Amino acid sequence: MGLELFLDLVSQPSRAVYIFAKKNGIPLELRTVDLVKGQHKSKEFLQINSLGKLPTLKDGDFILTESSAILIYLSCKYQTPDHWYPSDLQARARVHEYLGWHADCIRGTFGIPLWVQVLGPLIGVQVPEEKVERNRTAMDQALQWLEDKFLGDRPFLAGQQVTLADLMALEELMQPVALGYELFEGRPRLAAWRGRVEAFLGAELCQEAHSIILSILEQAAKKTLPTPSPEAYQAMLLRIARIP
Amino acid sequence: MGLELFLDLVSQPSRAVYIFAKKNGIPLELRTVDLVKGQHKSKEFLQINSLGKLPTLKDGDFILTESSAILIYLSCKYQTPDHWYPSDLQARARVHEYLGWHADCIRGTFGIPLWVQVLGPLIGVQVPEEKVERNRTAMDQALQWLEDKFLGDRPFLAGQQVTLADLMALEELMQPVALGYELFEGRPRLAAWRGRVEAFLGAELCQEAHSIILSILEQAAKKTLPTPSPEAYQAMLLRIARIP
Ligand SMILES: N[C@@H](CCC(=O)N[C@@H](CS)C(=O)NCC(=O)O)C(=O)O
Ligand SMILES: N[C@@H](CCC(=O)N[C@@H](CS)C(=O)NCC(=O)O)C(=O)O
Repeated sequence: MGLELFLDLVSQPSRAVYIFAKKNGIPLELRTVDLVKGQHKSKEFLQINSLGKLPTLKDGDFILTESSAILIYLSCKYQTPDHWYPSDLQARARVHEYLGWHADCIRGTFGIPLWVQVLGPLIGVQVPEEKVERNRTAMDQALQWLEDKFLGDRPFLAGQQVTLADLMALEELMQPVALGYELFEGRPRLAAWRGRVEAFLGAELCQEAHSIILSILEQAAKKTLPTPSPEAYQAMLLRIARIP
Repeated sequence: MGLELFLDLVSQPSRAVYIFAKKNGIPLELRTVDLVKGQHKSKEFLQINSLGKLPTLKDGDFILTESSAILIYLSCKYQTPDHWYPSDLQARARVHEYLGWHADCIRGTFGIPLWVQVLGPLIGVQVPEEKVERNRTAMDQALQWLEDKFLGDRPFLAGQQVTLADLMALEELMQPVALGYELFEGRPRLAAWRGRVEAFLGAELCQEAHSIILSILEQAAKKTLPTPSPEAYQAMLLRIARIP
């Protein structure tokens, strides 16, 4: 089986998967890949995943990418609790729906702050104020939608109990926070849903799942951060180039 | 049951779903919503889907959005052929993985041309060349990935037979084409994959699923296009504002 999971705990979709696996207690070989360094671009890694993206899971000689795909697969193969990924048609539909919306309106919008504050200047590139602002108004714009649409009255985005949907959302949301953005400030619903999940995941897990990222802003200050490889240097420029 | 599907055949995720339902022959009440007009923003529609996005399906009093979520749900509830959404763990994982990647690298990048050429100017807004270019190089950049990563040797992105993965990709791909972008030009693998799918879907269905969009560029020239409502006008501004 081997079952290895290549990931960097800085990447949020990496934490989401790492957390699910850990909490459900699934044997996994944690394969660290310094993203900031450019290891996911190493010839060796590309031999594992041509896309050079994290996280990617290798079960046997079957390599799979995409936290969602991974998360689901994992959940299935290991028959983890159903509340996680309900077999109920209506219930699972609600999960998928959020994941879809998540990829459209959450992923890629809530990761920008790290670029603006860390990765961006790491290679000398400074993000234009316009986008920096445009980004944040975009964020809360989406935080609200998330709040009264998915969260609404219920306790979770996908329904009545913690679900993959939550693990993704919060992990993705925690990034800006780790940079000093308190998106929960004036959103009791959010704060409460967050506090809820954190509650269900246990301080220990979360306390370690995060660690890396809440420290990063510092290694940034103190220049502990590694110099990106040219292959990562290029990927970085691309991503920054697409921040609207 | 009622089972109604609100959609505009201009939106690609709308076609994808409309096609699947049609091809699998699933009773559905086609509920047209002039996107360009701004009907998906009509107080009435919002009573149906707060997000004001298309397509959305209403089965009973259970309203669900997101083509993927929809597609899957539909496929399940109506026990349509398995090749579509394989129950095989490894096989379904491959689907999900593409859908994930699709939402990241396909959706939102291949729809831009219509904005640049149609919707943009429709409201007086002209898209900057930079982005117009940046966009296309981004497109083929992704078309390639798609080509040698998902399509690779095999006949389909998700595996050996047509799958939701394909229905999404091609429907999303067809847009730029409909505007005059032949993304299949120097990509036999693609063209061939396309030709294959088109083959499996039957000229009739596809000939009607498209119609609307291949004519649009003209109603644009001839000014047949409706004046967007201010609620659509604002939506449009936002989207255009996020074209990097
Ligand atoms: N949709 C994928 C996206 C993965 C992704 O983009 N990961 C980042 C780390 S935060 C990465 O590997 N970036 C480098 C690259 O893709 O070139 C998922 O959520 O699993
Ligand atoms: N991720 C969703 C996106 C749906 C979407 O953005 N649809 C467009 C039509 S092409 C729309 O409704 N735009 C108006 C808006 O969202 O304000 C899906 O693919 O189902």
